Amino acid sequence: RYDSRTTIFSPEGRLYQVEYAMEAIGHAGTCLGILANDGVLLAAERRNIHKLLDEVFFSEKIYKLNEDMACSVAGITSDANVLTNELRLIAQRYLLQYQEPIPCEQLVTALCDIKQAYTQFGGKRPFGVSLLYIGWDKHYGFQLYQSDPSGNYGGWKATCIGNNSAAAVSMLKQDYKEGEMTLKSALALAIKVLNKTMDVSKLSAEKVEIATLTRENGKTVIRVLKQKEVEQLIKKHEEEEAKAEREK
Amino acid sequence: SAGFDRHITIFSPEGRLYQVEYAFKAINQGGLTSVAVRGKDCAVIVTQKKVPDKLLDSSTVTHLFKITENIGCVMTGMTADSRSQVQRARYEAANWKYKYGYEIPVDMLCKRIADISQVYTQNAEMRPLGCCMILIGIDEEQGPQVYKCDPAGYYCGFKATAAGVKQTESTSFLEKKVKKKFDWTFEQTVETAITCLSTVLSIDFKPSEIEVGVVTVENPKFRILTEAEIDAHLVALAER
Amino acid sequence: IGTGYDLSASTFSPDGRVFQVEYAMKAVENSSTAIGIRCKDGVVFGVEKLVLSKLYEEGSNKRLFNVDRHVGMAVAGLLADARSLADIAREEASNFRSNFGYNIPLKHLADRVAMYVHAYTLYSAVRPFGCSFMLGSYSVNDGAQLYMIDPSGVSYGYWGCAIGKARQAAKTEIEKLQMKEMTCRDIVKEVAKIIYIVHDEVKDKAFELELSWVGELTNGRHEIVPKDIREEAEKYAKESLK
Amino acid sequence: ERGYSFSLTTFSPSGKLVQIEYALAAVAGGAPSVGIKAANGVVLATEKKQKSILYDERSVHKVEPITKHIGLVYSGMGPDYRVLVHRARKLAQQYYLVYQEPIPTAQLVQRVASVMQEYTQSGGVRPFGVSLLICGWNEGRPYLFQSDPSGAYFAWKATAMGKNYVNGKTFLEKRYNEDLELEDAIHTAILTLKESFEGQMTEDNIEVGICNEAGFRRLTPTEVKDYLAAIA
Amino acid sequence: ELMPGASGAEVKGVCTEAGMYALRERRVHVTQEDFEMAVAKVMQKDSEKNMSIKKLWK
Amino acid sequence: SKMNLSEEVDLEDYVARPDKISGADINSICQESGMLAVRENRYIVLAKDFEKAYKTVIKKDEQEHEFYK
Repeated sequence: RYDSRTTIFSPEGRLYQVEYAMEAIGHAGTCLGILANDGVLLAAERRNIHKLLDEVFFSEKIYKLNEDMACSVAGITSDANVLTNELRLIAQRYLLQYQEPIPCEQLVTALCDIKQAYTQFGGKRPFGVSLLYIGWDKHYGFQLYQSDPSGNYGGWKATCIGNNSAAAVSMLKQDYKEGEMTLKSALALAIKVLNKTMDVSKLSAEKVEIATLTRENGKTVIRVLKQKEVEQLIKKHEEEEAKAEREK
Repeated sequence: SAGFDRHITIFSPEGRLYQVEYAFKAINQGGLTSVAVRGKDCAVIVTQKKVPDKLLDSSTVTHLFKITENIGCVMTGMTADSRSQVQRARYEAANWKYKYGYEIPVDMLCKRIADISQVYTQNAEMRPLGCCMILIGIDEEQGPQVYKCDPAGYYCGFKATAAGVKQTESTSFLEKKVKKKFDWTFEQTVETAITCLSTVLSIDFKPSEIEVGVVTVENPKFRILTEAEIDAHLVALAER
Repeated sequence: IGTGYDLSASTFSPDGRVFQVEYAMKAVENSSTAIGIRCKDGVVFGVEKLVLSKLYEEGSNKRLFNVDRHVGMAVAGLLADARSLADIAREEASNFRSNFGYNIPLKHLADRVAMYVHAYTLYSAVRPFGCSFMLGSYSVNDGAQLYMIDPSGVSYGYWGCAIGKARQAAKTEIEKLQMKEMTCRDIVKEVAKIIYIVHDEVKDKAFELELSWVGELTNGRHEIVPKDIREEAEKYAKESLK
Repeated sequence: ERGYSFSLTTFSPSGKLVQIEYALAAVAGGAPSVGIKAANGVVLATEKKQKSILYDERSVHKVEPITKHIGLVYSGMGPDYRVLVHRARKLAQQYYLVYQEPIPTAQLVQRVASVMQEYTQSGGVRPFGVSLLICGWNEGRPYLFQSDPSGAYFAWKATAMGKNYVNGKTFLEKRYNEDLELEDAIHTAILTLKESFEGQMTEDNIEVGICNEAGFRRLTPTEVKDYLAAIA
Repeated sequence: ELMPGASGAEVKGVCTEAGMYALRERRVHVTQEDFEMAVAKVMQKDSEKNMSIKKLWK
Repeated sequence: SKMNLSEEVDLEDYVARPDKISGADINSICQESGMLAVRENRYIVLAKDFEKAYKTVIKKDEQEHEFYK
């Protein structure tokens, strides 16, 4: 059949290796990002915390790339690390060449060009990694982009990739009020999405990984939600859910 | 299950590299057998000699070689692979002498040649040189060393080792000898090695079918046991 | 039968043997028979060259090369492989002369060429040299040596050996010949008669006999047997074969 | 599913590369090894059991130091572990040369994981059949990491891979506590070795190494024998 | 809530196993703990024991 | 139980040895013990033939090349 090296074309025109790289992301941890009026956030699931992981870390799924850049990863760990290192490399190369933080579109296109080159030629397996870039620029303010192992990308305001990503994005689009969400509403929506999309009746703060990017006073600050902060957020959501169910 | 034994670089299910074990069997394919024994201050290697006809020059059919002036070597398996391996070992030893200014220890030489073999077994561009290796020598503050290298890149130190078709039986006999916890003087080391070969082959060999090489602290030079000395040793053993 | 493992020279077999090398062995065994004998003060060579058609000139496909001024070259197997091997051996000898400043010992030359032919055995993108060749030389301060190197890459020293379809027969016929004493004069006749008996006339006829030697009789220089010595050797072969 | 278990550059239609999983299976068949992170330091242990006591146990070591404060232990192939040791030493020395500062264990783990994954990039080269355990102490904190043939690297409070790794992990999670002390950490590691050791660990049958504020040091056979006598 | 993604047959099996936990102690009533252990027993499934395999994906 | 008396052999220690052996292997160990006792013509098993039977049954011979571990 036509399931050999990626540089092959099915008679119907499909790139089967690229398609398998697509469908492989469904095995990765669920991560989503939402665009709010005055902030952006990345919510990711810690699928593997058994009992004895040191948690010596800043974020596993979320990776900071530049003083204005942050992204979440979903795919094979090796390709994840390679893509993140290349992201840092290209961002700093743009900063050196132009003395300006790299735009989100430009960096995303650079990474996607690399990924396409990894499926265009050479007999090399495509990067089985899908990304969710978060950042700010003077060109378009706050932007969210969802990458793709095929080398495609798209500008989104709400997107979930990983396991159960289809249902998560479906309910998210069913429950997204564009242009009228602050950071708090976006955080609550992300918590509700993670509740509905993960296989736990009461998800813990350990399984949740949230990082928020916000531009304030001339500079953009990227911070991951501390343990106390994320615990307070999830408890606020569970009391909101309790209020909703008792009212019903 | 099977079908993964075609390429050296292919991992089979349950993580088994077949081609490496196939090379290990190619080692026994040589049809010969060798043993090495180490004493308190001596290390003796002795290998069997098969001569199909007097037509061969017996002086050039040696199976044990000299890596450096004080490091000896003996091998079994595919003889062309063995000669390539000793050429590589000599290259490595002299290059080490150049770069670091002192003679290559046996452990480091075995480590480097095993690294070479591992690199060969890691990429599918080579046949992994299916011949075993045994080195002997003397190092200060440590004494004699006996070191064995295999196509897999695995190297280890041996108080006494073996190679060839009779690997298992020779190792069992050497186990039986070593568990008695005896000092192993030079003459008795040579005697134990010769008895190991004779019992594992059950031939009671004539003295002309064996070559022996020893290294001692008083004679660090890798001396190949000439015909007169092997005759003395093994006839004395027969009478003793 | 080894199917699935003999398609490349870098793949072993369950028995632990590279079948490409054994197939090169078989190719050599299915070729013409060449013998060589090392006398007291030199070595001599003999080849059973089959003239496949009378149209070929005498001396066509010269199978007795001369690697160096003092080094003989007797081959068997594939003539193209043999010529390539002779060329690389000549290059090796020339490099040894250029770097070390003196004639290459036969044992060292045999070691280097065996290393090369082995290097052509353990790859997958190349194929082992399907020819077995002989090496002979005579040095006043070293002596006379003879070496047989086969596609396996092994280089053993033989008193006097043969390669070809008449391997075993020439082994038996050369065993009864006592070898160590005489010089080239009393060994060329023997080589001629051995080659003339091992050759089969009923099948695979029309062969011609060619000899070469190196020694102090030619000042340690490898060259073809002179015409007079060649014809007297042929006459001895005819009278001995009766 | 068979046609996709033969190359490292082809995705299986359902999941991912199968050769990586096969290398991991090779890792799982190696000699058992455990590593435990105590409050003040880290300890890692492995068994050196091999037949034919003719073998010189002092000749090779399964526990080697990368620098003055980093040690590593494998579970799988020997020669691949040796190559990994050489590569890790080279990376650590390069980092030292450029930064003039001892290499933090996290950066070493990232670099060595990249090195292992670079052997998974293309076909014709096989992934290392070795999983590493990295122990280190810096910034007043003991670190323990595991490096994988796939290039994935993750931290570990206390783990045990190799042969019988599942039972070792169950024992460790039933025994390990965050407030553990270094000596009790070594005791727990030795017991984890013991429960599946099959043959009454001697002073040389097992090899252990410790790391703390005073750097990484492989324990001498005398201290191993003393700890074994204390555990009994 | 303790049975995420459990088919109806598994729910019936949970009821049956809680009843059996009651039976083993020779009682007739069923307590919440019985249902909890029944859920644990019925929905018990083999996970990926090797953490290294499980950590292939991010 | 149906076996003859074992003359005070460390059955509890034999149990205590950590070995991944099934009940079929234990039955085999006892069966081998009986065979050895018959072969050497003594009806009362002791530690020698029981131990030989134990080694025979649970041999678990590997010989695996060292580079694997």
